[PDB]
Amino acid sequence: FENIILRTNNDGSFLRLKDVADVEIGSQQYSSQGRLNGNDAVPIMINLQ
Amino acid sequence: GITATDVISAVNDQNAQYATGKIGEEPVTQKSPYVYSITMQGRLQNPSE
Repeated sequence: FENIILRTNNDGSFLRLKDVADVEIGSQQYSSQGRLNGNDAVPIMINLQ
Repeated sequence: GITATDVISAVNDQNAQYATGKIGEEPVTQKSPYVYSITMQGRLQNPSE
């Protein structure tokens, strides 16, 4: 997903999505930070069926 | 000189869906004091529209 080619140049070169974006793998914490006793912690909630 | 297909594509394009986002909801690159959001109603309500 970073070596996708966008522009094909008349000089043979290739512009790619890496040169125009960053492809981070999901997660994206600091959209919803977690805590536990003050320390940072990612929580999992086991929901009963 | 307007064909019936032009009527279909004009209605299909000018009566679009919606659009909504937020400005600064994801991890901060700068210390923003508060976050707002933006909307966009691309839908025609009245028949006069």
